[PDB]
Amino acid sequence: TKVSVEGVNVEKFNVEYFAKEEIKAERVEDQKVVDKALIAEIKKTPLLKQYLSASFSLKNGDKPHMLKF
Amino acid sequence: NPAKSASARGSYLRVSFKNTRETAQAINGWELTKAQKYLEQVLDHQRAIPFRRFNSSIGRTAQGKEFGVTKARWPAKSVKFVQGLLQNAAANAEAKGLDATKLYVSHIQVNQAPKESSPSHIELVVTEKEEAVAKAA
Amino acid sequence: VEPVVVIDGKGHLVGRLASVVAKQLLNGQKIVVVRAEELNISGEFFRNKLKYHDFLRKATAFNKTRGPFHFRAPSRIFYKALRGMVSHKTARGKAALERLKVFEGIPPPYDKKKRVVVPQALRVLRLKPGRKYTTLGKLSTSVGWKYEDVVAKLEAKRKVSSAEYYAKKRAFTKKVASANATAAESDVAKQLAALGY
Amino acid sequence: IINEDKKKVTGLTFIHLPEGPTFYFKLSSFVEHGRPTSHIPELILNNFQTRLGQTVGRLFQSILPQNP
Amino acid sequence: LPHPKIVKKHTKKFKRHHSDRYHRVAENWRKQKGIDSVVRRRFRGNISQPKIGYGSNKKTKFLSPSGHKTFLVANVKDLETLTMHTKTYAAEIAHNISAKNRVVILARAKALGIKVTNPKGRLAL
Amino acid sequence: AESHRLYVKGKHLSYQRSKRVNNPNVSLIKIEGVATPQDAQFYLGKRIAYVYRASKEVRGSKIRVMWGKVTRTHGNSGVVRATFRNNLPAKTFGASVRIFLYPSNI
RNA sequence: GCUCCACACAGAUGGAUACGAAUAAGGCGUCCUUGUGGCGUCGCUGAACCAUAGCAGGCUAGCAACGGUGCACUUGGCGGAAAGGCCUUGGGUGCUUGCUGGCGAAUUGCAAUGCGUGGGGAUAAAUCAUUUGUAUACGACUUAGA
RNA sequence: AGCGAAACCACAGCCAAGGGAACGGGCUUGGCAGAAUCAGCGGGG
RNA sequence: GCCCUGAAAAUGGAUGGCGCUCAAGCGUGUUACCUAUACUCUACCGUCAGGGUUGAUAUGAUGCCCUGACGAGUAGGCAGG
RNA sequence: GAAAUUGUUGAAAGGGAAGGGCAUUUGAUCAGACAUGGUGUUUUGUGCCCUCUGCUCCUUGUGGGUAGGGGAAUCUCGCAU
Repeated sequence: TKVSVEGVNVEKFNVEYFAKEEIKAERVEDQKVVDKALIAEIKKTPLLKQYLSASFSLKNGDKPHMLKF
Repeated sequence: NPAKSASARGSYLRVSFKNTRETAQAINGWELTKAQKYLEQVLDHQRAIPFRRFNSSIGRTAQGKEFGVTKARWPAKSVKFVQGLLQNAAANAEAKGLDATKLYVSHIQVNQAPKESSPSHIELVVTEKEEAVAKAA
Repeated sequence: VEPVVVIDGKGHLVGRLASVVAKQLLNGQKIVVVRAEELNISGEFFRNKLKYHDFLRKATAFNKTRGPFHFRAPSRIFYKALRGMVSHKTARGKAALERLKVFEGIPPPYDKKKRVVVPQALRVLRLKPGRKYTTLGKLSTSVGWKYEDVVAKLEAKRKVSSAEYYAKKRAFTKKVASANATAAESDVAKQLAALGY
Repeated sequence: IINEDKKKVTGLTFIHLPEGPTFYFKLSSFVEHGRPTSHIPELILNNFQTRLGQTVGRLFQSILPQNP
Repeated sequence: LPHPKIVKKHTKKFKRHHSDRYHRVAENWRKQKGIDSVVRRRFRGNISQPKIGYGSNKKTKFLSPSGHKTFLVANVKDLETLTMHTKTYAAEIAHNISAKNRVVILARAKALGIKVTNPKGRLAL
Repeated sequence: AESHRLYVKGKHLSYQRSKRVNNPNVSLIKIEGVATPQDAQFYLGKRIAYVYRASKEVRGSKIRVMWGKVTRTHGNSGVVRATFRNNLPAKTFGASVRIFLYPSNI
């Protein structure tokens, strides 16, 4: 399952974006820019907003050499 | 705590080693009064000594049933030495100013001596049994 | 898989069954065998009845009592059979036949709970159709086991009290298989099918 | 201030902060059945005729509570 | 030092046959000599005997866990020979050197940069 | 809600052996549902953990672990070869070993 | 055991998911002429079934159902093979992902699972010692005694 | 109740079968095996 | 060809055991797999052989290297500790 | 003041044998830095620094030891802040 990603500006973040030398108020501003520019595209497809919020697990009889992802 | 215990050694004792090992171990960890009384009872053939290691050809008696053994005997000379000791230890403690009523043979121990003779050292050690306690809210 | 695999002899081949029941404990697999008496074997009867007594004679000399004890009761018959392919004697062994349990009949708490079988070991499915094949029950008896009946009788009971059960269930389902049927064909459903379900 | 040489506690210092009469000690013993309450414990001191003594007496009187 | 990873080859002690059964026969290795002996004929299951293959990698030989070669220093002159090999040798102060003398060998080695393999020897705080 | 399982539950069968001489470095693992060498190839080189409680608490948890890799297959049944850091104990022959899904090829 | 003090703390990780008998036969559904009866249909693997979304599963707003389910209670019934469980009635209280919401998750920094003691007190009994002999190498056994 | 040796001592001591060589006592495959101890035979080595 | 018979006793008894019968037996064929101190490859030890190395080498030329092969062993021989 | 050997205590193991080798687990236990910088700049303050004046030991310039003053507004030459 692929989404639309082309609406997103991502080029701000590289390696150096992740140094540390209580959460930085700069970092949370980039969250919401990405997220709101993303939510839109997830809302198109049915159940995807719900699909993402859930946790993947293995269930009895899921043999993962058989399984398709 | 050494401020709580009184010891009493006896050495180069012309007693059968093997019998002593027994009467000692028999009495190991007893309240001094119940202990001393018991050695009177072995003397009167009321109770017998549970021989355990050095015990081949000891004639089975019911008195053994008190402990968990079938074999048991009444040995005079051994015990004669051991209550001789206990009596001493008691008196040591009274010089040290203790409570004799709480007393107990914490550690007794017997090992051979030089030699044919077969002599043996004994060291028993008696202690106050510490209790007495309270709290608040 | 399942923590306890209550098996069920009823048409298996003492051997084979065993073997596998075996491996499975060795590989840490709590089993439990039932209806031992309805275990089977290979060959006529008047055989197993030998390939046994012989076994019987065995026993010890100077002191008969100390020796190869000849158990009668099925269960055990079959036990042996098995405690015979498991290095019994060694932690890992004992540690097994530790994991085992072989009742004749099918007493609680197992009555109430699904069992199963072990292909790779049913008369029907291994013995060239129509060939001599013995059936413990007799074979026990024939040589001591004093109960064949108790089991038997105090059986029929079970079967009953169950089937009865059944019903009540068969009745139940039906209803479902009916509800689902009707409330089946409405969208939602449909969809599923597409995916498959 | 407590110190360790080897894996055992040994030295123990008591400095009074301005001015500063300052001691240092060698613990020998240490061990571990009481399980004490949160009530504040009573002091007792024994044998101190010497003036150097009732300076160490004069230490602990201070360094432990005068609440009890 | 960026030393090579030191391979130990054989970490168990080479005990002597039967040094376990009898209290007279000692843990100090000695070859077996009877021609009916199994050890000498290296039957399976029986104790491993020292052969030349267990020999250590010549690059890593003598090297302790620190990746330094042990070296015994008696006095403060003998230490100052390693003035040049701090990266390679470790000043083991020798066992008989006193308390009063040691504290002086530790002064220098700390200053020179020699890693002493055995400090806290006799010394307290 | 019921499952948090992100691993396949296999059992620890043996050390690779002979009739006579076992090498304890190569632990043999059965994995759940795997039947062939083909199905096993998938699991090759995923990390295994053997997990167990011990008596004493160590890092705020009584619950210790060993780690290791599926390395190659073994016969046809899908029994697989596996090497741990410290070898697995033998006393654990026929115990559960949690086989994981990193590293993915998928 | 009850009571008072003092201390001490062979491998779970969604579900063992209940007919019996036969296998040159069987389920399951339906009509009854109630049968070794007819018509329909299934099987060729559990690859199923049932559960399964929420901080390892939070805090709050409604809609639609009148159900699902958890928990101590309560009514009645069943289970003796190793019953030591399995159902049901009534109410209370949670939860509901059946439907739609509104908030929180970060920094854990790119992997390293995340119920006994040692003394007391009260009271049940056994043993020793005594007595008897149906017993006896010694034990053990049998008796009797507030 | 006391006193109190010596000879002796590689080590242990359950059966059944197999272990080629008038070799079975440790091995192989089984049967099995619960601590502790006293009294018999005249039983075998 | 397979099968029964084609005699052998005497302490209980052994395809090694359990057990096996459209085999887990016999005959044959095909593939898959299991594992030795065997073979291949890499590192390491040591030994032997061949060599390099001085108007001197960022370590004792009785040094410091380069290449290759080899490694059971009693009496016995030689050598280093 | 060794070893055999003996007692006591604590831990552990023990269904007709124990000790040994390969490998790990658990239990108890032992280690586990008087490590604390490095570099590049910037205030100052000092000296073996600059500079004024010297004194002395010896062998060849490519020398060694050590006084008296002054000065940082040049100087990182060293060393402390």
